[PDB]
Amino acid sequence: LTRRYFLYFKPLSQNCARRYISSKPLSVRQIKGDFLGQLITVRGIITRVSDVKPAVEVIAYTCDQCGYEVFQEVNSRTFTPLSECTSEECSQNQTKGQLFMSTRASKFSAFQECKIQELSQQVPVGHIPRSLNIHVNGTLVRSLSPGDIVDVTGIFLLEAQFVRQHDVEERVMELITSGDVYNRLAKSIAPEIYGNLDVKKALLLLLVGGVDKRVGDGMKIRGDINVCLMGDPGVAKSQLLKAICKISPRGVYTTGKGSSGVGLTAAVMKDPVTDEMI
Amino acid sequence: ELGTSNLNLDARNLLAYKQTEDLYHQLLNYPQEVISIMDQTIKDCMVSLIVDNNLDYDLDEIETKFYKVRPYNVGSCKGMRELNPNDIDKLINLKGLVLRSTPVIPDMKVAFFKCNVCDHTMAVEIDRGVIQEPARCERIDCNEPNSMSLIHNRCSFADKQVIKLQETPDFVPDGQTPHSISLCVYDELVDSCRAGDRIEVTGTFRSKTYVDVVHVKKVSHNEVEEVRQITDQDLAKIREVAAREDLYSLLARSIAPSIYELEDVKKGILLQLFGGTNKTFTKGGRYRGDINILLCGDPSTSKSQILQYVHKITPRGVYTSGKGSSAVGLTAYITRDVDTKQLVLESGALVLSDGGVCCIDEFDKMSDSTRSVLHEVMEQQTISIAKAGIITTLNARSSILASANPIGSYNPNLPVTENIDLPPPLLSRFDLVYLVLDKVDEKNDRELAKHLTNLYLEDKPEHISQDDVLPVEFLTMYISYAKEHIHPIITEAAKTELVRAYVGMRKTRQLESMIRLAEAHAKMKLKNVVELEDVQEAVRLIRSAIKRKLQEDLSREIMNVLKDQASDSMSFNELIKQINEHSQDRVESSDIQEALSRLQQEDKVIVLGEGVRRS
Amino acid sequence: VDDVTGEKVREAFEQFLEDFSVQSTDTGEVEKVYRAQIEFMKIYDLNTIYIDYQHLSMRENGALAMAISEQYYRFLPFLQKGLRRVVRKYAPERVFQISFFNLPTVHRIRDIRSEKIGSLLSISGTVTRTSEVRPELYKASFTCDMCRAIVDNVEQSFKYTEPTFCPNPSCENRAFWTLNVTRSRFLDWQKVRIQENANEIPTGSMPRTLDVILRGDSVERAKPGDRCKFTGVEIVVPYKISFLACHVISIGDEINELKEMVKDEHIYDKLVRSIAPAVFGHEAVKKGILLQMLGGVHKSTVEGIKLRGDINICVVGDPSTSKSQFLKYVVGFAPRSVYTSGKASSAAGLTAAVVRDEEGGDYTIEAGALMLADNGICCIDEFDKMDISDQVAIHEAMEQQTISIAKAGIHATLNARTSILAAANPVGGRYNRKLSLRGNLNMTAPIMSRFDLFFVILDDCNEKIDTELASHIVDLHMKRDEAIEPPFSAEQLRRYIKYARTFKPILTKEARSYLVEKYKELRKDDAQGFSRSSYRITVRQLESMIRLSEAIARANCVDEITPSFIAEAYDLLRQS
Amino acid sequence: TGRGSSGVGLTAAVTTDRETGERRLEAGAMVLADRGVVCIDEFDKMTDVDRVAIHEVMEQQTVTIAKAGIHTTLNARCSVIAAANPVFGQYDVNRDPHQNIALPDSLL
Repeated sequence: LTRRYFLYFKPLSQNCARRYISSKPLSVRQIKGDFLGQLITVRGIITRVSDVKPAVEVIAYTCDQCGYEVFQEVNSRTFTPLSECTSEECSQNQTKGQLFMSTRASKFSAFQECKIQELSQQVPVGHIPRSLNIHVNGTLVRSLSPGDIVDVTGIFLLEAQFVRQHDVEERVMELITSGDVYNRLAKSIAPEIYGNLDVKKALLLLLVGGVDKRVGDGMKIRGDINVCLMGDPGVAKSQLLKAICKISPRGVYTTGKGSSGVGLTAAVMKDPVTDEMI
Repeated sequence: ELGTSNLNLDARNLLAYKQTEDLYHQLLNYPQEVISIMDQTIKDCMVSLIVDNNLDYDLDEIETKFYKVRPYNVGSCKGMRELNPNDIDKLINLKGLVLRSTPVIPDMKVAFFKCNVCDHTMAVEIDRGVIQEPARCERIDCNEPNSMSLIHNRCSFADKQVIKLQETPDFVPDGQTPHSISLCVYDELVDSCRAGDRIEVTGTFRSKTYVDVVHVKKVSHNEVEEVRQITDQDLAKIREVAAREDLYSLLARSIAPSIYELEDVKKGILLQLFGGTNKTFTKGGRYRGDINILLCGDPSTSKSQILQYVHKITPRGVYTSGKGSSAVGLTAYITRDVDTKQLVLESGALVLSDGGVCCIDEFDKMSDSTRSVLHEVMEQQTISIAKAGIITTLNARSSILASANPIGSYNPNLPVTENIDLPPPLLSRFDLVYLVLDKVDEKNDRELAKHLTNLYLEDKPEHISQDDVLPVEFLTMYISYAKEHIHPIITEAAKTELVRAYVGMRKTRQLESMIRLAEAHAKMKLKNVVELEDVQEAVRLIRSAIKRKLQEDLSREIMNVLKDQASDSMSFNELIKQINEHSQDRVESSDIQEALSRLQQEDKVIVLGEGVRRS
Repeated sequence: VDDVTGEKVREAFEQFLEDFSVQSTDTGEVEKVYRAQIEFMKIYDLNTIYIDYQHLSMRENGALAMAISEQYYRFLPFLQKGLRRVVRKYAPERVFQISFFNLPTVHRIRDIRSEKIGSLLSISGTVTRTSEVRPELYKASFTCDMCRAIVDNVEQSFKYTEPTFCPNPSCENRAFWTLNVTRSRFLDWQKVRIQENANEIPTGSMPRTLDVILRGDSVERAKPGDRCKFTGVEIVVPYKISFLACHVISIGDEINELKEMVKDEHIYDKLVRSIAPAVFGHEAVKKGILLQMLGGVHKSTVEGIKLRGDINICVVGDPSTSKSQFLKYVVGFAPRSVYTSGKASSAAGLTAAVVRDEEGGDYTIEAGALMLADNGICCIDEFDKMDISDQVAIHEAMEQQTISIAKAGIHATLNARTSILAAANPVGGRYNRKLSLRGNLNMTAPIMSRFDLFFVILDDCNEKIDTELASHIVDLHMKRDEAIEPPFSAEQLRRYIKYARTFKPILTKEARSYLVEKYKELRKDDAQGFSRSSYRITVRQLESMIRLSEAIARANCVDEITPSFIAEAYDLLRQS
Repeated sequence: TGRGSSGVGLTAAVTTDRETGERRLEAGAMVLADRGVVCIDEFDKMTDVDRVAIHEVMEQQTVTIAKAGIHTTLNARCSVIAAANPVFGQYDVNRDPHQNIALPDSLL
């Protein structure tokens, strides 16, 4: 009741783990069920976030007859109003006078729900990236802006405590030393089709991206390429598209009609579990 | 003596006083208790003032009268963003503008209960939002246990009203968007605050969160900040940079250093955001210094850049685009708010941007039904809605910045009034047009490519400061000082050069545009009196901003084959046939198709049928 | 506390209605006319009486009126029971309606607070929309759950009610009785929309509207699109604060200045240059605009049909002129003036479109510029870009003075008298002197007709008046210049317009004998014409100069018109 | 029959159960036969939802579903036998063979 501060935790890194486990990057498919109550560090994108709302922790009731203000503690999503007086003066009395609520002495918390999603290359073959719910409270309430990758460390009831955001040389030098690196990397991707080295060579330059330029005066230009494939039927088109989305990370296959109108923009929808406008 | 029970109290006086420093630090956390005990103490000190002097019967009404206190002199805050949960039930102040006033809802302070079988009445009152409903009778005539009934048409109510408020603090953090707070007024303060005014408001922050208003300030020896604060050294730098000769181009170079020259276009948007002079009469007249601009010509140049840059300069404006903004999105509309599940009304597209500029792209692809509202805001600057639920004329003080495209894909062989596919009149009512055509050649586009790769020469533009270019923060301060400190008058001395500037376009909308252009020329360079040289450049501006064989033969032939047809229709075929029939000037049947389309659409001639041609 | 006060106020109201008979012969002493009013309605049995509040304010030194005035809803059945007892004792299917009128204070819609809930109030404003008439429940026949017994239940005009106990002790339940409509009692109920007047709107505020309910025989009297004054009770609706009206009415040094302004001789010359001080030149357009504000007699007949006694004014010419400035002046000066842009209009929109309400999907009729501001100037900018439907609706509104609306089964026609200020432009914009007005205006002959005067404005390069026009334009561009200033303000011009409006002159025989020769002289120009002449001359131009004659008679404030003042109207018709 | 499926099509459907107080999955058809054959008559009366479903399970030879509380992929290599009728009712050699089919080119 007199808590001026807010207590939070953070786990140890892998560098302190090798130097004499508890904090492993966990998937939502790697939850198994039995980890309900362990501190877990989950990695993933954030698609759904909610607004900051004040959730009460303890309800303060005041009386004019006795003066002893009482405090009850809520734990669930809902509660009931304690209209009956449970003070230390009304027990030894015939009168059981009315009680009122105080929105000032009651302790609140900045509650916010969020939906963490499974990472694209961490999902198995054929499976879809299912979601999970994270319930945050306090000062961590503004550390989650949608459209990013995050590592969330918290207990699993998800009550987050701390958030953060973002042999190999032999593998790159043996790819370099063979000679004609550009043409080898061009003809290496998607070899189940015939020819078209130029189109897929520009697809190689498309997925490598380019350089984002900032003038440092409030103006940002694109450092990206956008490629059109206009063609007649008979030659394969979905295979090159599927190979580009399978090789490159975070590749999402779309369509023309269907739920595409709501599949390209935010779509308002009611949420039943918490009952709100998400 | 006049019956005003309200008392306006300044808390700053309680702050500077030697004895009450413990009272100002006690009312900021608990206002509900101190207002309730202040109502008793003000009545006690007033009756102490009554008993000190000889008086008539004034105690017969003040014994039951109630008096309250409205504290407003408190320091500023950062809106709703700084309102953390430790600031609940504390006093707070918000500065902004209100947008929507709901109808008055009643709140049941009391309630009647009647025993429907024996008819004894009981009045109950409110207590922290609960109304105890008595179960059975208790009198001596109706002792039996039976159900009561609630009556309300005989119970007094009090006024309540929820008001939408668009907040804007003195300082805003990076990434913050403007917020819409739902405030709620009570009795004796209803219909005093309504949409359209800059309102300072103060009250108690509650929790969904809201603010329970204790005072409003409809009006504004104090240090209350009105405009963006400047110092004396910055004012001296403004006066020293305003005395130079090249300032007229310096600003036009400093408004956008990432692009090219665009002297007429950049000079026009510079004086468009300078505004001009807005003068009115006492009761029935108003005039605003304003220019509505349009851009047309060759594509793929800095047009959208400008359309975004100005949205990043003005504090009020919307980026409306093409067919995605209809008439229900351009003024105001009703909405069923699912929040309170009530029919609220909300202003969009032209009343959200009341002040500043408004940017429209793809003017030619816009529909004809929504062109009628911009036909009124061209020079009338008003919105007159007459529909179901609303008959309201309102302010549309903003200026439009529209980017358009010509027909096809530019053609100098066709006139300017037919190439951009729109009405001449409405366009005659346009204050400023801009031919932003490229007309590609040598020793120009080479410098264009060189300037675009000169910032690609280095990885970071740290070397942007050693040139004649003012910074953005000095520019907006100079512009905000000049827009609110200079009211220039257009004297009679510039009469003679205006008449002759009008007759050159005549050999009233152009005259109304050029006087606002000349007063904006007077708005710059710190001038209070307009000068004779200032209109010269203005006219050069509108003369440089705007800088037949085909159709003739066409019609000619059409006439011919008509004549030779005994006036019957000319065929598509025969048309094409005689028209290529001459080797000289090569009328390609496609070009033919096009010009034909033009005349017909120009309504000069009529053609029908996909497979045939009609004269 | 009002259970014993209601019988006392019922006794006081019936003593007020019983102690006052009629002794009104020879305009002597006064006493109220209520008993003869009941004796007159005895034959017709409508029972929709009218009681003046000013006539009720004299008893108990006004204290009876002040006690009834705050507790009106709590004293209303006692008042109707006292009225029922006095008509049961003075006279031998029974509905009653008590209406109060003529309040000494007129309250606006912005001064309504919650302190007057249940009290009576006078609300003035303008009606925006009207709904259909509907049968209101009154009393219903409820049947029990087991008894199947009829109960005649009386509603209390609030919401669907329900009994509590069955009268027959065969049951004592409180479950849902079922409603029955055979032994039920229906009537007319209407819900209209009242809104804030244009002369009392605050600066920057919105004209807030509200819905007012109405019962009895006060329905089907309020015409849509007129200034109205209601008297009723403030009743809350689940909440919202609505109103219930019982009375309907169709409302809507000074003489030392007026008598000084009617005794001179140069008033009309300052009037033609003071009706539009912001426009340089164009005295003919100013003459037609000044004579188009006030008309003549419309009931000049012996058959029984009203005629078109109004002046239609239409302006044409090249663009970028000052002809829209008059359009911006009329609406800023005339109180009975509605302006429309033309392109943002339609047929239904101009007069009365229909919009749905979801409570029962029911329709309500929104008005418009058309059929508003009666005996005023309706000004339509851009008359040639309108459709065919609104222009034939304008022609149907000009062929007959009434307008008919047939929608959703209901047919309603209403009186309308407006003067059209039509601003038009050519098909090419530039006015060519090559041909007639018909091919350049591009509109058909019946909508081109019923127009009293056409104003054609052509411009060219004439430096001597052009330099003066440009100097006037640049001299106007300053803070409230004296150059624009008229010889006299609008302060006496508004009361002069009203004083000339209530004049009603009568033409003479010498004027008619000169008028027949003037019509022969005007029709003689049609012979060997095709020069200057541009249109046909028939009865309509004769009617236009006849209507301009009484307008110039009213402007010069003469009761009997001389042909010398009609000679200026003949010259005005010759100038066009 | 190609028209009349209670779910969203043949492959599956969502249901609510008060036993568990939750939502379960119902398997209407194509997910039952995993190696056999399925026959759809009146192919032109079949809506676009099942058309999008057979666009995905044709060469894919499987299916995938992500719904409120589940994400998964199923394997079902079946063979389809579709029978259709034209929209004109009759067809002859002189009419064009593309518009008489009343189906998109992707389904061809």
